[PDB]
Amino acid sequence: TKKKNEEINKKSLEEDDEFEDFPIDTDDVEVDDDFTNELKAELDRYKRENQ
Amino acid sequence: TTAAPLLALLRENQDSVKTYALESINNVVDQLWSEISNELPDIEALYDDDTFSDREMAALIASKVYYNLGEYESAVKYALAAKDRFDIDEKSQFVETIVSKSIEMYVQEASKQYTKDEQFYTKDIIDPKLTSIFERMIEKCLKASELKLALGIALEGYRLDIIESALKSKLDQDSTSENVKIINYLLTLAITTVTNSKFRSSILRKSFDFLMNMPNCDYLTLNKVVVNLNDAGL
Amino acid sequence: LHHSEKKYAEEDQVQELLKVLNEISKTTLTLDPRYIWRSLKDLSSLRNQELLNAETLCFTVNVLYPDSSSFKKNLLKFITSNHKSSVPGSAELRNSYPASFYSVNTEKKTIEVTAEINCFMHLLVQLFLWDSKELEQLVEFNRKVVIPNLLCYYNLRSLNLINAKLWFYIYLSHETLARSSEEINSDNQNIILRSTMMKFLKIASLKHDNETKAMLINLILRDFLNNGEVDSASDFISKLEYPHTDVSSSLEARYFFYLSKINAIQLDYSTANEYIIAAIRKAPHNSKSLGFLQQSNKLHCCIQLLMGDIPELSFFHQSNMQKSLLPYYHLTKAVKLGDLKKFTSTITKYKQLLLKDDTYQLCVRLRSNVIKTGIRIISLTYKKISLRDICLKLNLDSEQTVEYMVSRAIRDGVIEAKINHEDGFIETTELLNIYDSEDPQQVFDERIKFANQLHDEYLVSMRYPEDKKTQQNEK
Amino acid sequence: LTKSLSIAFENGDYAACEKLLPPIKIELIKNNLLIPDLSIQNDIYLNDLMITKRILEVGALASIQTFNFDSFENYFNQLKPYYFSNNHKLSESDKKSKLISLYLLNLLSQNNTTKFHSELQYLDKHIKNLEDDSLLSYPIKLDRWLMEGSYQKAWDLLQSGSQNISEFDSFTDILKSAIRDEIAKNTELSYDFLPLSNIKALLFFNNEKETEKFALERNWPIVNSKVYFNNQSKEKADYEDEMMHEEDQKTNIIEKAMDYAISIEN
Repeated sequence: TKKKNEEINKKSLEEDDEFEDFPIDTDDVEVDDDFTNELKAELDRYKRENQ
Repeated sequence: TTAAPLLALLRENQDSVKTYALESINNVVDQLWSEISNELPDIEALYDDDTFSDREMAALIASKVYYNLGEYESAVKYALAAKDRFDIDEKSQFVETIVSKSIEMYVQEASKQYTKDEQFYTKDIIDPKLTSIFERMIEKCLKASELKLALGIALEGYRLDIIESALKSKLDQDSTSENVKIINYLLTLAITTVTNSKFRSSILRKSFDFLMNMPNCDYLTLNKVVVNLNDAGL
Repeated sequence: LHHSEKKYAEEDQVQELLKVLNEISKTTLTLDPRYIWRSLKDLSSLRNQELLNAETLCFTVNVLYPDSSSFKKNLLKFITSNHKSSVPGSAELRNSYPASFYSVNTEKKTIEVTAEINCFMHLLVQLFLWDSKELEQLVEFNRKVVIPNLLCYYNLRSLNLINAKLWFYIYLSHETLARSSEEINSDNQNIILRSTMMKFLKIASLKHDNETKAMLINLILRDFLNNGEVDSASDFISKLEYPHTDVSSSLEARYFFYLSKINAIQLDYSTANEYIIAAIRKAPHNSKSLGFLQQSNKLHCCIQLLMGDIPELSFFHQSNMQKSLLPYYHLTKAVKLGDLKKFTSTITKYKQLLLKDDTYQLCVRLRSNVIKTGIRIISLTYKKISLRDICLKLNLDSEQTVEYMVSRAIRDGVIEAKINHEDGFIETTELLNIYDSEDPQQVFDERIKFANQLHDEYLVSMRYPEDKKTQQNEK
Repeated sequence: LTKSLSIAFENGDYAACEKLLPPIKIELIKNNLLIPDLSIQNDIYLNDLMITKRILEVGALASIQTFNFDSFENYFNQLKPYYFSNNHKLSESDKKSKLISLYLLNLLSQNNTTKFHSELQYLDKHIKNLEDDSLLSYPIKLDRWLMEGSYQKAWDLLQSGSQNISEFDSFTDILKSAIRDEIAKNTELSYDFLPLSNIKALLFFNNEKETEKFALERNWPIVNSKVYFNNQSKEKADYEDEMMHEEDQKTNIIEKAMDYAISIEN
């Protein structure tokens, strides 16, 4: 009954369904950096070489 | 809704506009007892000066602000400082609170002073206005015609004049049978609560005189007084 | 059909009623009626769904009717009346027993048994009304009866324990009526709503009943918040008597929720932290309680970003409140990377979701922060960075502009740099090392003081259980 | 008489508005009594209330132009609960938008952002949304750029104010002086010594002499047309640090030890 008290008082802030109102309405980030780097290294190389 | 317009009009010199504001304040305090506190010293300065003419009303309002906050001490000095506006307090039965607070303050003081001299009511030190509020609370119980709430209250507060006069008005001798009762209840009470010599002795001595005044009295009661006070003179 | 089910329902109520009637009338066993009343409310709500919910109709029919009768008739009127046994006193089966109430003495007026029974009946009625979704007339009528009904009586420690529930429904029901529909009447009655709560609180200071104080104060904060009346809330909080000691932990968590909200908006963030962290731990993790939790996490996300912290990504990675918290998450990202153009797009697209929760206003203010985090980054990286390079990168207006960002940022000391105008670059000055400083002492003071408080709580709690079982019979 | 006041504004004497106001303040008791004070609203009372608002309103505008703050604020207190009433009475006006704008600018000039944001939160619903921002955009953006840190932007709004002055300059002046102070404080820690040209340019002074006026007031030596911020500010800081407040909040290392020890032993 301590637990029951918690859930009831809380309800008015939760209203109808602050639980399902919202969904009814609606290095790990960084992309493949291998590709960028591949191309960088060859673009450097080329110039280096013909200089 | 907000009390800030009311606050603002008070500063204006014009008396007609300030007085009308007080009256408006008095009916929003209930809730607004918060915003008004920031500006409460202005309301206080208008009472403190004799310059003002609506003084009693201004103190009354400051009291209500202290009461709601719960800073009781100031609330009671400001009630007694308006001097009138008390019929207002009486027609609220949800503020008899401050009256009681006044009872609390009295009882402490009186009891202390009693030992030096039994009398102290009239005394300059014990503000006369406070004296009277004490008797008023007691007077309510006596409109309702129960003598037991009335004595009760007096006892704690070390008030001998009151106890004399109460007892006497019902020592009209309707019968021996009833006279006899009243005395006996007063002995049992006095004995087991008040153990202070001087106050107890005084109560008992009175109870002696009353039966003694009367030519026909039971003797059972009379032996008890004599022994307990261990007073050969009676 | 009707008869059987109705009858069982009445019995069930009668059983409950009898328990609490024996309990309440004997000395100061306060805790017992209080735990019992709570459980009961839950049991009753759960009950209604099967074997009818005309328990209310029954339950009126077999008790003394002081004004119960008038309400019941109104309720029947609302859902189209019927009569079948629906007037109270139509079965006399109390029979002047003491348990079902001594029928004659209630009438004689020598004694009053109806008092506490009527508070309890109002609770039961109120719960059914909200469960049902009986709005308009009932809601108004219920409020109109109950306010003067309570001011008719004189409170006791036991009566105080009961109105701690009743005042929640008086509030809630009114809110529901604003939430149906806009009326010109709703604007007037909002004022009246505040007024009756405020009066009852004053008296309840004098009863020194913490239960009711705490309940009341939470309701009162929620109303000021809807009208955005911070100035009036600020004085209100300075009253200081909102108890914590006796109160249930739910009332501490709604109170702290409100504290976070009101502090954050008036441009206090430091203290606002303590309050939101505390409010999450106190809340339970219950299945019905998940709705509260999302709301608390929306707000937390905001508080932190303003302060200059980065909520862990990790914390939000394994959460399941995902779909609702998508807007917030993108804000965190914008701040963390310092990316200027991203930020703006993020708040325009999501505007409507953000507005509902009223996190939005906090979100505009993180605009200063986007820039600052992005300057934090350039400093950590670079010891001398020409101011000319910073002006291109963050696409800043003029050379004067780039200076002013850094100038103001170092006032809170977030970046700690020095600008050289003439040499035309910034040189990092950052201490980095603070072990050397006096600071390590201060951090540890908080750690130690929290720890010591936990030992005291333990001691006091440990002995109490053991006494109770030792008294009881045992081997 | 309500029309005596009315015409007093059109005439354009706001000194005339001022001297006439005190007799009307006794009269404004009488206007209050005409309305039952919102106990029930009817259309007769819609008319009565229109006059009351108009009176208070012409008085308010007058006080800003005569630079008397006290009167303006008080009237303003009243005015708010007057405007907020119900859902919409005849609160919506051209003046409604205008009066809000001014109030917010005032709160910024008092350099009291606490209340500014508080007042902003009150507005942020119904009214801000329905009226959009078109006179509101002037205080929202002003407050916003000062927060952001981009001072250049905060300054240009002040200067462009010229096409709209009617009573706004009474704040414009106060607000500027505070802006130069703000800049000076940020730039104190940034750098000690600045060329003469740059001190002027930053603070957006028109003249060099005005620059040296602000130094003297600020207690900073000018040595070879270069300001020096380090000395006095540090001394002052030191002196300020010692007071009967921050002595119990220091906490001595010996004092920390005592408290840890005795808590175990209680």
